[PDB]
Parts: sequence; C-alpha cells; structure tokens
Amino acid sequence: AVVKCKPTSPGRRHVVKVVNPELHKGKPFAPLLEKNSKSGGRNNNGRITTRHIGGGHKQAYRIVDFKRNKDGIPAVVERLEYDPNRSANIALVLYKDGERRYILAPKGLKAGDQIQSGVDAAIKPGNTLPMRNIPVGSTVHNVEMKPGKGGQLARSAGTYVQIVARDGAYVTLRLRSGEMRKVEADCRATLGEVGNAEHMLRVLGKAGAARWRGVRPTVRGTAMNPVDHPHGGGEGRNFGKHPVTPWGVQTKGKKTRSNKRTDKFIVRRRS
Amino acid sequence: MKRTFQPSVLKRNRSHGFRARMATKNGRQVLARRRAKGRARLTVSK
RNA sequence: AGGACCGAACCGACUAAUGUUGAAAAAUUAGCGGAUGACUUGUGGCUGGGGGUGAAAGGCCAAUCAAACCGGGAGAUAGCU
RNA sequence: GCUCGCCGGAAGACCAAGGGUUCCUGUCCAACGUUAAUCGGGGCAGGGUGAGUCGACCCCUAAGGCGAGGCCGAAAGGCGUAGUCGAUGGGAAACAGGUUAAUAUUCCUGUACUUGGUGUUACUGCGAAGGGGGGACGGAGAAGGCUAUGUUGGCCGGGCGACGGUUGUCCCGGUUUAAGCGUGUAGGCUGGUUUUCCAGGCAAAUCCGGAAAAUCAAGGCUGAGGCGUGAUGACGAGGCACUACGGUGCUGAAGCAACAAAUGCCCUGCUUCCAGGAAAAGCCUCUAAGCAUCAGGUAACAUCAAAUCGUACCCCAAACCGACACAGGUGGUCAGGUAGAGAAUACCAAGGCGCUUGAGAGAACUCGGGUGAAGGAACUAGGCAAAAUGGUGCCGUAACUUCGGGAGAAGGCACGCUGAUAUGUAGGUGAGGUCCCUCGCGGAUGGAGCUGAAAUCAGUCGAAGAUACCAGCUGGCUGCAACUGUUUAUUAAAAACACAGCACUGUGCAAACACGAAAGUGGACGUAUACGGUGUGACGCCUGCCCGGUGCCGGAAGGUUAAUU
RNA sequence: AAUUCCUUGUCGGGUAAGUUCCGACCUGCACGAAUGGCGUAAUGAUGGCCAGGCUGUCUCCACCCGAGACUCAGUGAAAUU
Repeated sequence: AVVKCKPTSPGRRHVVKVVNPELHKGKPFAPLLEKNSKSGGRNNNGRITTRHIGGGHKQAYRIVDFKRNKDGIPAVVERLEYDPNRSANIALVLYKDGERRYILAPKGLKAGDQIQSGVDAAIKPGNTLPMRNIPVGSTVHNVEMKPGKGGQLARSAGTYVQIVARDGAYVTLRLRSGEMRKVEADCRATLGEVGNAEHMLRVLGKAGAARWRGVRPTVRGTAMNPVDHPHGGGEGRNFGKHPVTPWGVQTKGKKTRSNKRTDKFIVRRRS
Repeated sequence: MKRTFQPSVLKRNRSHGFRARMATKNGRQVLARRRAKGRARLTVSK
C-alpha cells in the first residue's frame, strides 16, 4: 500500500512509495526474456530527436501475450511478477498443456484463479472474447482496433474502457480520455480493469529517483538566450511574447490532429 | 596537464589508414591529390 | 536504511602569498568542499559547422568559436593609412 | 672504501598503453649535457630477445560498421534483409630449483598437464542449419571458517664485547620448500526412484514441459581450507681450496610448536532492498533426412602432432604526452616493523636516492620561518592574514521544530609511570589424557600450555601525563536560496541553472512531435495512471478584479475574395 | 524590501561617539499575488551586523634562523635602440 518514509534526511522527507507484498521475488522465466538496449533518444542518424532521455538502470524486455489467441484451453496463474518495462504487473499463466505465458494483471486476480479465452468463455475478470458476445454496458481492457492485431488500447495500469452501444458490425466505446470512438465489432478484449491502481500516489522525493528511470533535466525557455530559443534572453526576467515551442509553433491551445483518413471513426472528440 | 595528443595506434589506423581513406571516394580523391603532389608517404602506416 | 555525518586514496578549485623574460602559454605552497553516489575512472563506438552538444555561462567542438580548420572564387573591395 | 643525510601505500618492485635499441661490452671527448668531464640515455664498432601450456593468432558475441538482393534519391548517393566484421566480455592445459655482461613460467634439471590425428583391441545406433539444458550476470548488508603474513617460544650454528657490568630471563643468524596426484572436510544447494498417459516446444523425439499413480527417507551436486604424496629431492647458516682476486670448485647442521590475522579465499555463497539487474559459442541431451555388416560412436592401449607472430629496455618517467635531461599529466598489480582506528601520521626494514655549476662573506632589501615587555582590532573597505580550539571515556546541554533535529549546542571532569587487587584477573584460544561410536578431516569431556582489554586501590616523578607528529574557535540578530547537486577549461561558484512538487496545454496510435527532398528512425516493442511543450519551483496559509488591446478557441452564407469559366 | 529620488525620513535599541545593523511608523517618486504573495525547521567555501577567546593587524617595531641579493672561478640571455 501507500507508505510514507519519515524525514531522516532531506532527500527522504517527502518520499512516498507503494510496496506490494504479494509480488513474487526471484528471477523471472528465462525462456521469455530477451535483450533490450536503450537508445538515449537518438535515431539511426545519431541525432537527438527526443530530449530529456538518457541513462537509467539497465532493463531486460519481457514477452507479453497481447493477442491471447490460444483459445479452448484453460490455464492457471502461478504468480504476479513485476515488470520494469511498463507500469502494470504481469501474471505468469500456465495452460493445461504446459505452455507458459505472460499477461497483463487484471485487478482482483490472485494466484490460483482460472482463466479461459475464446468465443464461449465464461464472463469473469480476465477472460477474452470478441464484442460479438459481451453484453452492452460493461468495462473491459486491452482492446484492439483490428482483429488479430493484438491488444492495443487501455493497457496502462489502472485503466479500462466502457462499452456503450453495438450497432450492426460496429460498437462504440468511451475511451479513458473521454473520446467516443467507433470500432469494428469482431475485436476481442479482456474483461475487468488493470491492476496496481494506486500507481498514482507515489512521490519521487528527489531528483536521483527520477534519474534512476532515465530522464534528463529540462531547461526553462524563459531563462534561455535569444539565438537558440524564441523565448530568448534579456536582462532580469522579461518574457513579452506569446508562448511557443522551441521550433516556432505556438503552444497552449493550438490543435495538431490533421489525420483526415480516420476521422470517420470518431463520434465525439474529447471535451 | 592533460593535453590534446594522446597516442593510440588502433585509433590512428582506423581514422587515417589506407583502407579507411579508400573506403569512400573522398578518400580516393585525397589519395589522388597526394599522388599528384608526389608525397613520400601516402598515408600513415607501419 | 539513508542523493545520512567525520575523515584517507579519488574528484574539484573558495581564500591568501610567490611567480608572471616564470621549474609551468593557468603551476606550486598553507589552508578548503564532496567523498555508495545526480559518484569517479579504463577501452571501444556515435553525433560535423549556420551544424553538433550544452542541469544553459553565448559555454565546448584539438592552446581558437556571437558561427571550427584547410583549399579555392581571389591580386574580393577599401571615397582610409 | 668509511662516515652522514633523504624516501620508503614511495623517490620501492612488476605490467598495460606509448616509444624503438635508448639494453650489454669495447672504444673517443669533435658537437650535446646550462660549469669540469677520464663520464653518459653522446660519437664509432661488436653482441644481445629461444614457448603445445605466457599474449597475439584462433571459436563466439555487445555497442556499432559494412552490406548480394531490396527500397528511395537529378548524378555523386542514403537506409537497410540474408550475411560478414567488430573486445573493453565468454572459450584447454606448467610448477619449483639452477645458470648469461645482457634471455627466461621460453635455455638446463626434476616433477607435470591439455588438445587433436593415426593404428590395435572390446562393445556398439550413429546422425542437424533443428529442440531443450547450462553457460548466464544488480546494489547494499551481515558473519563463521580459513589462508597469505607477522610475533613469540623451542631447535641448530656462532659469540663473551675498546669504558662500569655482560655463562646467562645474555647477544647474532637461520630455523625454507611449488605444480600435479590422492584424500572430500568446514560449509552451501537440491527429495529420490519407477510406471502410465498428454490440443505444448514450427515436424520429430526416449529430451524438456504438463497430468496420474506406485515406491523409498536419502540421494545426488558444489565446496575453501587441512593431511599424505610430490620431496632420501632441491635449498640451506656456514665451513673447506683456489682467489688469473670478479668469482670459481667442494661441502653444508637445525630445518619445530603456540598465538594473532587480511580489503585475499570459501562467496557466481547467505539475508535483505527496488531503481528489477548482456548476448552467442564451446560443453550435455533429444531426435529429422540419410546410413546401415558398414559408417560412425563408445572404452583401453601404443604412436605422432601442437604452425606463425611478440619476448631486449623505460614504463608515475631523463626513454610516454608537455618545443627542454620541463616544480605538470598518465590505467592496473604487491603492500614489512614500531606506535596508531586507519592505505593518516613520525622513525626504520628490503630496496632506492643526495635532485649536472661551485667556493667564500654574513650590508640594505626581498622571500620562507622562530620568538617577543605591556596594550589587545585601537589597523582596515572588511579580524585579509596570522594568532587561537583541536583526542578518548564520563557527566551535562537552551530557543525553535516539518519531532527527524538543533547538538560534538554550550560547559565540566579523569588521562604518565610502579606495586597490589590477580605471582596474567575477566575474556579469548585450546593439546594431552578419559569415554562413546557413525571408525572419520567422527562425537562428548577435559584442562596443560598460549594470548589477554578494562577497572579499583596504594605509591611515585615533572612547571607541564590527549607532552612529539596528528588533531572543530564558539555564540547572538538578519537578507537570499527549501535541501544534495551543476555552471562562465584560462579574472565572476553566486541571490544564477537544475531539482522533487504544482498548473495549463496538445496527442486515440500509421499518435502528437523531431531528424530526414525519400525510403526510413526516434517517440516506443510504450497506449491517456502514457508521451511532448510551456510556466512556477520543498512545506504551511493562499493565489482579488478586468475579455477593451493582442493572441488562441467555437460559428458565420451577412458582406468582401484567387486560380478557373 | 536586493523598492525609497528628497533620504544620513522619524522614533526606539545597541556604542562615549553608528550614513552600516535590528524593531516600528507609512507620505509605497516607482510592492503585490503561480515571469507568484507571506512565513518557514534544517542546510550554505552565500550577503550584512554584534559579542567572548585569540593574537605583531596595529601602538612601535626589536632580535634570530635559512634561500637570494655582495665577492671569486666557469658557462652565459632579453626587451629597446
């Protein structure tokens, strides 16, 4: 749960952390590991395209079944392992046929529950089945926009999506950002919500905690010099412009979505 | 104090060697220019 | 346990004196700060100039930088000495 | 040659990188060496570097490079699949002693080990560009056994002291040995065996995984260290003979025990924490096609083979980087004694040095220091500088407070040596015997020896007992920044930047954005609890009012309005 | 106030004597609310002020110890003109 650390040191005064006792301790399943090198924000041209990225603790990638197409065979969850790659915990399932896989951890799941995937699977938190079958009005997660493409939306910890209507071959969902979006009705999804919901309440406390995760410091525009950034320099503290990006695009209000191809699927833009 | 030239034969060969120069056509142009000028040593080597 | 304390190696340069034709084209001497970390170091690799990088001083990019070095336009032009 | 002084977690020894004969011998002082120079890293001549086990080479691979085909681009070309390269990482094996002026895990002696080939022999399921296993991996913390090593006591060989004593609880020296081989210990890890099935591991599998039974309560894996062997060997203080006076030839006793103990080993171990900690090959196993007497595999024996390149010298400096024989810089390895917490510090050991101009004299003045009557900041922009405090144990310690702190606040007390407590106590260490058995590197007892803080009391010396070195000035009011941190290499380290936190804002994934004439790449193998941009910058109380101006957002069919017609 | 020209504003504290310091008045030339307002424990090689100890900073310098400066032998520059 959420725990505060007492102020023994200034770098420790404001530290608040979430500790889960149930998470398994020990090395993860080796056959599901693979190397993952960090880039530092530089593309194949060796040029920095994204800023504030670099350093951080070394990490290894873990293979997660975002498709869940292995239907007809039940499985038992063994443990809830910790994933440094993402924000949500990952459960290690074993199918009745001895095949081991990793999945996102739904809320309310403990070691021992049954799991089933398929068109005829039972309605319970975690089961996977296309919206041809889910009753209208429920909460799911790990949804996809194209069949067989794998889970694509609402994958961060603590999030979900709410289904509101099925019209013919298209259903309508209310995304976490508030958008009302159409989607093809033969896409599969997982019922329930993603676990580790209290991920919000952590407080980093000190800059070293952020740096452990590989994020470089950000330099304010208003203190810069004129030659590099439009917000420019000047004596004292002078701003006297309208806020703008480093490349000259005005911020604080300007829309940027210009994809006329997929505008047919949006029913209501977020408000 | 620590100053500019810190010798390293491997770096020297890989940055100014015969093969490194000739890998691209600019290096070929440099080699041709040195040959025309008639320099004693075309590039750094043993 | 601690971006916890005192303090060697290690890193840095706050004060004073000398030196400034210097043992040195930025030292030395006596003090000084950090010293399990946002730490420091070896080797190799990548980022090329109106560009790179920059916890951001117009700082660094081979003793140089409000636009590097070499070669060329080029015997630029000079109502000035 | 004798004496003196200095360094000695170095100014000692060995490498890496880098340099290339600077290494040794003979020979000369033309030029170089900040003076002489018979000397030299100088000049000339000659000599010197020996590898199946050490590195390179070689098998594999990360960051990354190149890249058939391919995509894209006026041309030149950019990116990338198959693939190939690329260590700073993974992969087999030699020890001790002796010799040159210059080489030595390379030459010699003795004792080893690894890999591959060939043949003989006996048995015989062999087979991969495929599947499994393993290789194969974070930080911090703790403590039991060890070892290096040192000290002491014995042992052996010497000695009786230039000046008071100095046959003994006196002084000096030594009291050493590897790899491999067997032993499998302290200790760590894991139940084992058999049978029967199975939508999985691209097919296949007896292999892995999963399921169901029966059976046993030990059974494997790992493992420092110790003992034996190696080793009747070598070495060995010395002594003996020549000293072509450098060295050479012989010979050569004792060669034990206790205690202490590493940052090294067990330990790639154990506990614990979140920031969740390379890859591939060698090695073991499964089968696919194929081959079956074969072929091939297995085990023993004998035999052959293990190519090439580097091996001199300096390597915290006179040889490297700095125009210099330059007070500067340069990664790793080993780490004695005394006191001490210490790799600090002062004096020494092994070892290495006195820094390539000297000799006189004792003006002003300058530089680095020592002391100083009385005053004690009166100096000055400013206590700049200098002066001053400084250790261990114990007692005692305010306001404020985010209850953590402040705080080592402040402040005070004891500190040497000798005797006794106690002929060396507490404590630690621990054999011989005794018994039992698992007869083993076994178990209980048992205390010999060995080592040994701290404290009390009594006495005693000095002016001075934390005597040297080493080793915080303290308090009060107050502006700024919450704090650790970063910055103008080379006049500015800060009230500047950053930071955790807060707010707005854009982005529904082929995301926004950014580098690219383009393919493409980052974002991100992430999916609104996420990502980008801007503003402020812990925490607490808060964050009035104004939409006229300028921007941004939502609508215009009212007006004006382009290419076209 | 790191604001404030007039201004060394006025009063109080501190000193024998205080344009600096602290606490108030308010007539804010020309503060003010996320280019943030007010306060804040702890922290700072940070700015300002005041005490005790300490002393050659000073009153006012005196003596001594070493390296130069002087002499002799040897080698043997430079700026400028």
